[PDB]
Amino acid sequence: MLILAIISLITFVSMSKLSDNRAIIRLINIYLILVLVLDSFLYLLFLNNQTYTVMGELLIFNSFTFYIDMLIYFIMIVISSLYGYNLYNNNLYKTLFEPKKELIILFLINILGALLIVHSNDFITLFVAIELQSYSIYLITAIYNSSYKASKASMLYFFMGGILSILIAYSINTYYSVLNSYTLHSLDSLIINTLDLNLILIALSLGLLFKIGIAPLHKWLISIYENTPILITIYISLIPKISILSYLVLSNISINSLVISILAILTLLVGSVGGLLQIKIKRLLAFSGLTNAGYMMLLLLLNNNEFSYLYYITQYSISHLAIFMIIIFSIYYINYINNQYNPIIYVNQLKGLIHDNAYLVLSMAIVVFSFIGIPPLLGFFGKLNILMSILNNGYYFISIVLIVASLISALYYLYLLNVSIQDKNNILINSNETVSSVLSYILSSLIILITFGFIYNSLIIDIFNVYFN
Amino acid sequence: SGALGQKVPMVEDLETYDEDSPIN
Amino acid sequence: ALFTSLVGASGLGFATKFLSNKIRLKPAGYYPLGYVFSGVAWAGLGLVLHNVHQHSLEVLEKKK
Amino acid sequence: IAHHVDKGSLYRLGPVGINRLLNKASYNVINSSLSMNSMLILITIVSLLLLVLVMNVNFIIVIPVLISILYILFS
Amino acid sequence: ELKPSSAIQRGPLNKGGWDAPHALHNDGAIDRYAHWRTFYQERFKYTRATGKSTLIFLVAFPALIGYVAYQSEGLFEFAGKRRGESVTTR
Amino acid sequence: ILLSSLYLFNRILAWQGNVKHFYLFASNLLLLFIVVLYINFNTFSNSFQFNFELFNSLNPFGLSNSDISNGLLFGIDGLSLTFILLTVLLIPLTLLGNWYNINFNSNLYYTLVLAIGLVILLNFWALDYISFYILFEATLPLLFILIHIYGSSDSERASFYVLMFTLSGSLFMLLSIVVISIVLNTTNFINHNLFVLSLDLQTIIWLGLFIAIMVKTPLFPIHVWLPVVHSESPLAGSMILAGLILKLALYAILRLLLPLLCEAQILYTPMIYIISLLTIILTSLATLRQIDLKVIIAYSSISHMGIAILGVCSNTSLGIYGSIVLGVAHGFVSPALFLIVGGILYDRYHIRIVNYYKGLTTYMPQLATYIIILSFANIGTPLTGNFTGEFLSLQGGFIRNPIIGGISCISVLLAAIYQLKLTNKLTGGISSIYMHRTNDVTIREKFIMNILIISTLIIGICPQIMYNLLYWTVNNYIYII
Amino acid sequence: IRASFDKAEEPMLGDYPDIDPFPAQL
Amino acid sequence: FHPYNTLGLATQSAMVGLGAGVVAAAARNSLALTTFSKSGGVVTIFTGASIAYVFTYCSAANLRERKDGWNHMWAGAATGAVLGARTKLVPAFIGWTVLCGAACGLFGWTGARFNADRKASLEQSPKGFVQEDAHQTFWEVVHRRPLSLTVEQLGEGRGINAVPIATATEAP
Ligand SMILES: CCCCCCCCCCC(CCCCCCCCCC)(CO[C@H]1O[C@@H](CO)[C@H](O[C@@H]2O[C@@H](CO)[C@H](O)[C@@H](O)[C@@H]2O)[C@@H](O)[C@@H]1O)CO[C@H]1O[C@@H](CO)[C@H](O[C@@H]2O[C@@H](CO)[C@H](O)[C@@H](O)[C@@H]2O)[C@@H](O)[C@H]1O
Ligand SMILES: CCCCC/C=C/C/C=C\CCCCCCCC(=O)O[C@H](COC(=O)CCCCCCCCCCCCCCC)COP(=O)([O-])OCC[N+](C)(C)C
Ligand SMILES: CCCCCCCCCCCCCCCCCC(=O)OC[C@H](COP(=O)(O)OCCN)OC(=O)CCCCCCCCCCCCCCCCC
Repeated sequence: MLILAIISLITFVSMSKLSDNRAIIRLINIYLILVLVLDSFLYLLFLNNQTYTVMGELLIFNSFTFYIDMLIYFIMIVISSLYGYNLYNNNLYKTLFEPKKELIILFLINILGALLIVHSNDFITLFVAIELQSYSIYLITAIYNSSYKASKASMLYFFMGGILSILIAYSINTYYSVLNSYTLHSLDSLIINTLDLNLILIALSLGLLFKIGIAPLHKWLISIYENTPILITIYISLIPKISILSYLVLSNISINSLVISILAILTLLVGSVGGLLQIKIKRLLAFSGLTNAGYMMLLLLLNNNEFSYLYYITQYSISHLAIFMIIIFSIYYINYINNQYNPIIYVNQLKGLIHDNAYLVLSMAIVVFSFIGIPPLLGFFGKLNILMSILNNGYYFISIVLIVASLISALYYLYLLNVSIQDKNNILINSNETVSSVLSYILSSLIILITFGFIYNSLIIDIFNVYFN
Repeated sequence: SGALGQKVPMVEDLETYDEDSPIN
Repeated sequence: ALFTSLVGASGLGFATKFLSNKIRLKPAGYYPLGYVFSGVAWAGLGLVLHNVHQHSLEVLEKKK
Repeated sequence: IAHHVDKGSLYRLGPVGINRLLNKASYNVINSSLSMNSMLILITIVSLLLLVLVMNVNFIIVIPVLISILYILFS
Repeated sequence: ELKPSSAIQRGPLNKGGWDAPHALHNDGAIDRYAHWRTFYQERFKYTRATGKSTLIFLVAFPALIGYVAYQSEGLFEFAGKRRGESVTTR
Repeated sequence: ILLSSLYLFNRILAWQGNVKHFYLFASNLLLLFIVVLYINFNTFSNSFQFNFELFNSLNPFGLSNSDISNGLLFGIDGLSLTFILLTVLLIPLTLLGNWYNINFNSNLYYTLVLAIGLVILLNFWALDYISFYILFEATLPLLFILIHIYGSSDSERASFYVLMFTLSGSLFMLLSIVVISIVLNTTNFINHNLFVLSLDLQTIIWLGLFIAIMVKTPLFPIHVWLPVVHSESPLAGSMILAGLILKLALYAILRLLLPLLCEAQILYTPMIYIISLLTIILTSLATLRQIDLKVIIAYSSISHMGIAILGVCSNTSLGIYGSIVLGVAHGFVSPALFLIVGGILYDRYHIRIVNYYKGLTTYMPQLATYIIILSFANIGTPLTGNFTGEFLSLQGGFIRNPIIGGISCISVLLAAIYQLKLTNKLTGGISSIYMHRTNDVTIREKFIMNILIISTLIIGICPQIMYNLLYWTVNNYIYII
Repeated sequence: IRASFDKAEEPMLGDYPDIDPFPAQL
Repeated sequence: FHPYNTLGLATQSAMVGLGAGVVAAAARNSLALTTFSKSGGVVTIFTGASIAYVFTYCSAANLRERKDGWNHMWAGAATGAVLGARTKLVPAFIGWTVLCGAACGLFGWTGARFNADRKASLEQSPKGFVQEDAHQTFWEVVHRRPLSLTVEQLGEGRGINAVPIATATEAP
């Protein structure tokens, strides 16, 4: 469906005027919803963990990739709604959030790149999908060319992504030179015992992981996330993380790797410690993303990581979307718009939000306490599954470090709630304006999922036991 | 005050000047 | 019980609608037809999950 | 007791000492948008190669090096 | 050109309530003494006296009690002990 | 029922505008319901009785009768019933003690208070490690919000302490719970004494569990958060925290630790005795040089919890019974003292510095009588439950280790010192010049304090009245070959 | 100022008056 | 336990630390003959940390004839002493010593490894309930343990006796 959407959309966006952008985006939003609901029944193919190799052994289809695919569609639906609908109908918000003409096509193509990364069974397909996603994401960074910071960001991103892509291509070709093969499926226990592939496979893993910004190469990505338009940051900080991490989890090429162990430790420490002194909202959220990417990196050191990883990535996607949407909503109550790409920038600008919108702060509290991992919110069960996995496999020191990093990051998670439940002198008296029904309903759905997902935990594990065993 | 109680209103993290600000 | 699952999922839909009203700075019963709509939709999702889970249990039992 | 232990040492190994430590460490990790980042990526690649060479030699010898690296970055 | 919506009307946050007559006559000296004592941890420094109290109570006293408690574990049994019998088990 | 009751709640809210009458009524109904349960509770059996399961896969939204149990387990025995009765006794008084001094966002405040109470009450019903942990952490967001919004001047730091210290301990508790889950693949409390882990593994799990216990009880040397969180909490937060949340720790020892890690507990007991003797002596001494009323009352609780711990790890029936009775008596007395210092004096004068207060007997003789009674109860006068608890706990501790228990007998003296030093200045002397005359204690305040006083006196004159619920428990956990 | 324990506290005050204490009973 | 060659291992560590400090100095230069002038003493940081950690670790391991986390605790204490000497203040020196020693002691306790020892881990170990009369291994569980094992591990006294009381005090 995705290819058909891309083709049609190119035709229409060519033949439509600049005023039709939001209507087009609503059209695609509904189309993706329709695909998600009508084609969901293809799950049935994956009963008993049945795996399918497709396209001449280039693509691999199993329950895991089907789930990642559905999750990516859900994320795309939510993200496209933010562009397809106005928060408010005033002039200010027409200036604040207007979709570019080609933005939707870039979004769909980057989604296609991500899905091809997930399904990749062969290194040529992996490299082509990586380059497709990398190019589309460069352009998404750069499409808002009136922003000085966005253009500077796109250029830095181009160069860092190019270097990491060259590292990846080098790793692929060294694997070819040693094994005369482009598939990991050719690998076996005998082959891993016989030959020392550790260097090559770790170089490939590192080349992929530095593209989502794990320490000690974080800062360039945090700067890019800071300097992009806020509705762009909601996307570019999420989809590449999902695709790359899912590919690495599915491939399992760094089991018990000492280098990945040390880098995951370092990423946890830097993500937790470095986010403490932050005063800008989006830099705080980017360091949050770094710490959570560390939590997921830990899962690359062990076999049978499917359940913990899927649960964690789903709850993280929901929490991330929700926190960005809350920051977006809280824009209507700020008294100073900093600029047209990033209306709110400093955490202190939320001060006293509870007096303007009590339930917005309720939602904020719920999402923050999910991030900290307070039961019975989803975040707690995500961390619980991760701890179960790593302790089952004897990563004791890493478990201690994970404890410590969650503690430390709770400080700058609660910074947001702290300033949000403080008091502001000028308190909204009244307003005729209504927030858009659709986005408020979506934000509410995310909040209710985070709050009451745990009631379905046992049902989920029962389903999982029949589709992934 | 910040998340550590430190004073809050150069490194990019604490830099306040805004090249995208409408007045610049 | 299927009826209990439908009641629960509808309760989730009602919660979503109520939270949506409050987030819009609106009264709890601002648009009462939205409660019915959201309850029906979330009950549909709950029903789908229930059918999938029952089928999964059936498959697990049939391999015995 | 009440001052020197309770509001002294126990707060050192508590909210106040941790606050100071985190302030310093965070300041150091935040303390030419391109050239610098490129130098970073080379330094990471070469440092990783040399560190793994050392690890192959003897893992005990690399622990002080990692400690020193973290001391550079955070302190 | 970027300004919040004119549609918003903001008034004061008043907390309401009945202003009671002020039944305490605050003493500035007492308040400063109280503030100094309350936030003593912000100004604590390690000196010879402070370090001495730290090393006594956090180190020497726990060590003494630990030696006592691990040396005397299971040593005594008193229930109904009679004349000539040893109240010690080892 | 639930639909109709929700309708009733909505209508009452729309018409009256303040939920607090509805919450008071509700909590009273809950108390009556628990009493009905006690009526129908069989005491000649060591088995959990009112069992039910939630979030089972066959019935996610209802109760499960399935042959596979993958949800969360709930049920009660005598030990849980005692603390549940304490909880349902305390909750309505917690609502009532702030009946007039909250004049803003009052509905939210009462909602947070009642939610915290219900969370603790449900926590006592939990029958497996995961649900216990879930409800054990669920309070921290509510406490954080409550303290931050409705607290005194230094409430921001208080809220951050109460969240961070408890999370810090709870995550090591989570490590231990994860190890148990993956090693046993079971989590329940019903049959967890049947699994005999290797001694080394027991020794390792015990560490995480006991770190959680150190932060939550608290014990020396990680007790420094409690005096803050108490002093800047509003009255309901302080009463709940002192009267229930600390007893959650003692219940945690008895339920989670002793049945599973018996041999490791035997190995580690002298370390526990070191830590408890430390907390008693050192916190009791540190109480002498405090200048805040609520801080002093907070420091008292830590020492009493130290005596409770010394009782509960004594490996004797008398020690365990003493720990339970002391927990209950402390849950009666400490909320009363917190009521005094943070609801009567603080609501009349809005200050907590000790220097301002003096000679309150002249204008407020009734308040002075209440202070005298509550203070002699807190320091352990016989015919009060506190004395029975401290005496039995000290007996168990002296049996377990004669030297350590004998030294711990100094707690009687130390408690008398700090408490009577406070009440001496508060009650007598010439009426203070800094403050003016205000009303004496009112009917509501007197009602709450009378409830607490009669409860502690009743269990102090005849502590046996609790035995029918606890005679199984006093044998269920001692490890003698 | 006079007693050893008061002297011990002199580094721990910043911008608080170093008072010479006199027993109020005397 | 057969000894570490303290002298040799410490010499190799000196070499590694010197090289690492050189690399850090070159980087530091590039990011800011002046490289060592404006080094900040990082070469000394690396060299001293290396020598201190390795020398103290081997020394302690040889003296105690054991290999466990305590050796890492001592070595971390020495490393922290070196790193905290740079502050030139006694409280900071003591703090670095004790806290680095504690952190490294924790590290050595968990296995002195950042990745896992796969063969010893639970996933690769015999688990579950044991069979008929087999010896208990670390991850295994039973329904009853042998009383002699209790008496030997826990020790006699405090209610631990070779024979149940009622049996021993039975009359005939
Ligand atoms: C709440 C505070 C948390 C802090 C404490 C956590 C630290 C855990 C330490 C305990 C523990 C993991 C236990 C994990 C349990 C759950 C984890 C708990 C949560 C994780 C956060 C790590 O044990 C480590 O101890 C270190 C010394 O301190 C050693 O350091 C190194 O020493 C040198 C190398 O030889 C080097 O010189 C250097 O590399 C280091 O110096 C390590 O080699 C060693 O693995 C023990 O695990 C292991 O124990 C052994 C025998 O016990 C088990 O095998 C047994 O074999 C027979 C006898 O062997 C028995 O007859 C048999 O019955 C049993 O089969 C194993 O199966 C395995 O299980
Ligand atoms: C009418 C069609 C509408 C279906 C549209 C689905 C859209 C997905 C969008 C976002 C993902 C959001 C949550 C996914 C739920 C997992 C389903 C599943 O059970 O996960 C399992 C695998 O468990 C796992 O690994 C762990 C999953 C981690 C979930 C973390 C959140 C838990 C709390 C969510 C509670 C659910 C809300 C219900 C409220 C009444 C895959 O199940 P499956 O591959 O057999 O497909 C299901 C059959 N299906 C296609 C017809 C729907
Ligand atoms: C947010 C924190 C995390 C949340 C995790 C858990 C949330 C749970 C939500 C609360 C729901 C639990 C209370 C209702 C469940 C019990 C209903 C019931 O029917 O009891 C079952 C039990 C057996 O009944 P049955 O087998 O049907 O036989 C009847 C014979 N005539 O019959 C009985 O024996 C009676 C049992 C009495 C139970 C007393 C419960 C005390 C408190 C009740 C309300 C608590 C609500 C908590 C709200 C805050 C969230 C914790």
